[PDB]
Amino acid sequence: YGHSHIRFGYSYHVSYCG
Amino acid sequence: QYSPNTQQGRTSIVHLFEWRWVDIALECERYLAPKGFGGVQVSPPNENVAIYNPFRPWWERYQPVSYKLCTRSGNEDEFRNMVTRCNNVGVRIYVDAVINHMCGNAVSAGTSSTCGSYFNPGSRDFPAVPYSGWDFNDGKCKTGSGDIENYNDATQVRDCRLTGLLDLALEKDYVRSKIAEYMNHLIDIGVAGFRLDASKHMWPGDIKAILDKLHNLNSNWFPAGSKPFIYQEVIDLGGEPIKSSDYFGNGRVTEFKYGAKLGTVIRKWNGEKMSYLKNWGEGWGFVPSDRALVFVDNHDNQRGHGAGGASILTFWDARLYKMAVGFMLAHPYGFTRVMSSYRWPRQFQNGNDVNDWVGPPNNNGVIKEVTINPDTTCGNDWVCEHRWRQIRNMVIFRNVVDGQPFTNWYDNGSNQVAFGRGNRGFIVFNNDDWSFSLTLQTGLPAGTYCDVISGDKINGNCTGIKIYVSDDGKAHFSISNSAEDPFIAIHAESKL
Ligand SMILES: [Ca+2]
Ligand SMILES: [Cl-]
Repeated sequence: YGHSHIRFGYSYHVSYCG
Repeated sequence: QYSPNTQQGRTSIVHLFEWRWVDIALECERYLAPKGFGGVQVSPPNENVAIYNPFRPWWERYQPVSYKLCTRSGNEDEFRNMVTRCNNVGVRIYVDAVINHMCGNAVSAGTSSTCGSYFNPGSRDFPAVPYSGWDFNDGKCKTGSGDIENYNDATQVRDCRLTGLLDLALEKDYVRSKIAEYMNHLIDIGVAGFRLDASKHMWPGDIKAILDKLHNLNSNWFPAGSKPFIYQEVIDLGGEPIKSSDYFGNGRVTEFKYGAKLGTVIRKWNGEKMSYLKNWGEGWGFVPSDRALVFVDNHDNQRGHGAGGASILTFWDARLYKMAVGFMLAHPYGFTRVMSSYRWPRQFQNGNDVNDWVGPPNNNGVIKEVTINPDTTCGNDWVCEHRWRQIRNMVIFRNVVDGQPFTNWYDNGSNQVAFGRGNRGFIVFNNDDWSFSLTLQTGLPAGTYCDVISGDKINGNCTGIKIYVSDDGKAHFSISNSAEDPFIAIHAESKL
């Protein structure tokens, strides 16, 4: 949700944003 | 909750990130105890989801299945054995307590967990705890997606799903008791305290309510009436409604400003210079020293997208990293935690590492043993920054200079700075692109001091640089900007 507060690293975030 | 409960004269803990319990126990005996380390922060010891897409990521351990002490790091016997052996040699154990959430809501139901416990995120069913739908915040969370969307709403940060992780209802006595039952089980085994994971996502009152259920520490290793050391993970760089001071009543807080600012200063980004570190501490707008858990990097932000972003120094920047850790360990502010990491195939595309999910070194998902090389470094892709001579000796430096005031500061108005710790230690830094050749007041007794950064004191002689302090306390320091480590640290126990 956005890119402001990333947690668990980039790769986790990208799969979470999808 | 503010005292680390370490043995007298041991002033730092090390994060043995994803280490196996037996490796930690051996590490306590063979290294951490003789080298003066105060304690160890362990990866979450409770059962978590086994995630195979991607293949066993490090962050699978922040998605609890139950409170069984059963992980890729070992079973309850191995954990109990690690805690016993470490306490017996004077090194404490601090548990990463993942108490804000269970696993993600969209995780497939089944037994794909580290102890094979059944769990059904879809139905909010974790029978191994047991938890049900009554024990989660589905009702209380007011957001459209059920997840945390707006960080400027402190209620939603607390009551909604952190990146979709099922958010427990910590206002309910039943949920507080199961967590406290789990934490008290670890206290009875002998742990000295806890890192409270995602404390920003729990209400301070809920934390207090849980902590009030906790026992005193095990009286075999701790004095009667000892309380568990509590440091709460709260990411607060300012400008958000949630303030890390809101948690001061429960214990210490992680000061993420520490590593963020220190990294920018040492990278010389944004016009920052080391000479600005003269008032380091509360002066920089940090939490009170007695409330601060400090560190250069942590397990999360060392991958580049945590609190502090690209400014965080890691083992990947080994030369600059050693200087930041040395300064942290030399400066009296806060309780210092040293990071100990593992290697992973960092692969950048557009400044983003697509492999930052990779878990510890493994053989088909089984975490590799930590092997020790004859030069005391680690094999099997374990970095062991805590075993680096430059860092380990500074851990000892902090023990030697414990309680001594920050004094005798010097700077050149750029990046060549130095300071002392009472009459027990002195440290000199050269982060400018030219040589540092100067005579400085060290405040130390006259003598020949081994530089613990370039070498060691072994059999009444130094293996590295030697510093000669005169009767006036003055000593000449000569540090090339091409030096392997452009900083020198001497203390009372490095005097010949
Ligand atoms: Ca929460
Ligand atoms: Cl942390």
